[PDB]
Amino acid sequence: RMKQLEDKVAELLSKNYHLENEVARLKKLVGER
Amino acid sequence: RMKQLEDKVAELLSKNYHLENEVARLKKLVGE
Repeated sequence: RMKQLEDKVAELLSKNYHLENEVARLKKLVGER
Repeated sequence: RMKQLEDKVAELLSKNYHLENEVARLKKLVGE
């Protein structure tokens, strides 16, 4: 279960980084928009 | 160490939800 928890943290950091990248992308669209 | 990893998941999933909600709002502003 420890390795499961570890993998879930890896997974969530990656998802959050993706979402941060999206927020940045959309903020960029807002500017030019 | 179990507790540490559990609390990290709680923390990151909360953050995830905040970020998802911000993306949702921005997408509606821009038209996605």
